[PDB]
Amino acid sequence: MKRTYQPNKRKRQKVHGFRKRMSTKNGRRVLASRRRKGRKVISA
Amino acid sequence: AVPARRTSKAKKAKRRTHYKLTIKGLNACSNCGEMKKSHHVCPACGHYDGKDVMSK
Amino acid sequence: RKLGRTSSQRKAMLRDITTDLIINERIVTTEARAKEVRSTVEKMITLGKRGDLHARRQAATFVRNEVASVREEDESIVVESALQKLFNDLGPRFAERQGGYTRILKTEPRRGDAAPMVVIEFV
Amino acid sequence: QITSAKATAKTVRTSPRKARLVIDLIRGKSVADAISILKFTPNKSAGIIEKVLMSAVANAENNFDLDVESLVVSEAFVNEGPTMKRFRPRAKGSASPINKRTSHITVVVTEK
RNA sequence: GUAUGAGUAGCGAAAGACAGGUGAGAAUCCUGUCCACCGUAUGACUAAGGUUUCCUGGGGAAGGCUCGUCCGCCCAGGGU
RNA sequence: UAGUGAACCAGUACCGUGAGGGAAAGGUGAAAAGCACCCCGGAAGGGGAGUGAAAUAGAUCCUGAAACCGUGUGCCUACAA
RNA sequence: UUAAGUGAAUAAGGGCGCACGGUGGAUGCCUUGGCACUAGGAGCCGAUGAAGGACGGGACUAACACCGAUAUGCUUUGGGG
Ligand SMILES: [Zn+2]
Repeated sequence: MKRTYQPNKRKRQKVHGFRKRMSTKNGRRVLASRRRKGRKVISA
Repeated sequence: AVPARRTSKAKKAKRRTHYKLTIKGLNACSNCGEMKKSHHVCPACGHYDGKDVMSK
Repeated sequence: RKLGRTSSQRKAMLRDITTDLIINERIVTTEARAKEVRSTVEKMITLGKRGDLHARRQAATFVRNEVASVREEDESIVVESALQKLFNDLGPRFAERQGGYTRILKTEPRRGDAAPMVVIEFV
Repeated sequence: QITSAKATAKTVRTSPRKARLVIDLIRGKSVADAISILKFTPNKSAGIIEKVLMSAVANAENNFDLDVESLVVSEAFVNEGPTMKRFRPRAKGSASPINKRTSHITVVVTEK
């Protein structure tokens, strides 16, 4: 009966962070796609 | 099961003729003449059979 | 009888309420609890008339042990223990009375549950 | 020259079906008996129409009328106020709403 | 947006009773008494996780599956 | 309910770990002059007295339809498929 | 007086017509925002540190805007009363 969304603080930022969306050319697509809508939280 | 139809406005009211509130026996006191329940201690009077009962 | 709860819980209920009225002589409860307390209190004052060892050693059921009631000193702190009150006060009060040591009066329904409420006294 | 003072109480947090039960028992009677009638019914809608009649009596005294012993409850209403709306988590994932209702209550006290 | 079903089903495993408080109001808040339940845990300390819920004083429109003078709720200060 | 998704503190609240998806919400009066004071009630809420041309324009504030819920009354209704 | 026969009236509740209220915001009027274009300008910013942001600044400060330890702003040249 374990359910999914079992949080850490490390894993949120070493998967969905900032540096692992700056170290590609696809994380930059993600960031420059969110900046078009101009959402507040760019990434977690 | 499942109700087959909307019941109309008439059969709302034809049920509810036995959904009343009624009030039973209301005597009047001796020491105040105020309308209070039979066989019960008269609360504002504090008396029953002419005695300071509710005192403590 | 009147079932109110499970089996042993009625013994707990009536030892609770009938070791009261020995101490206070007024009680405010519901209707049906008052009728069971009628029967059990008047069965436990007729032991207060005898004064034997069987009067004591049948009062070991419906008497809570460590229960005090004090209007008392000479030069001391001396304590009646709510069974001593039966075998010293309520016996000689109704030494000449026959049965029927109680009154039940009908006051009001309770605000929370519309349960009608009731006063018990002795004399 | 006018009789028949008014008194209301708006958005009372009681359901409008249940409060029409009590107002069955008041329409057409004298004022001085209907208060005694209200004091023995054990309902939530009992201890509100008391306050409505007492404010209506105070209006008829301090504004217009005389003769408290000669007042008749002639009219009494129940209308529906606005409703709150909330939900409840019902089993197997879904949810079903819950209404919460309110009523407006008026009572008119003529003389005779 | 509003009906019908309908003032129906349900109110999410348990033991409470009395006296005295406070209060516009009390089964449901506070105090006392006895009774009862677990006790390799319904007791103690901590790692994550939550992010001010903690403490002090006030409040009752909404939340609390009823009530509520009470709260892990609201107002105002303050503690790491 | 149109016109950008958005006339209003909107890519906001909300939802999914994530890339992503995404709402609802305009109007008192010319002027706030937004009801001093009295009365019932713990308050909420109302009734007088006032402001205002108008308060059934009282802050959910222009006009205010329909379903739906009530009150009062002219006529009918307990041998009827 | 007896006998035969004929039989009205009332409503626990309900239906229709009228009249007055309550919830709810269609419709009438309005515009603080959009849509599609016209004519002209302009068609790059950046290691002298960019676009986009985090944190802070007011007497009180939760938010928006403006600003940046010289922080709700400083110097100079023209306008204006
Ligand atoms: Zn009396």
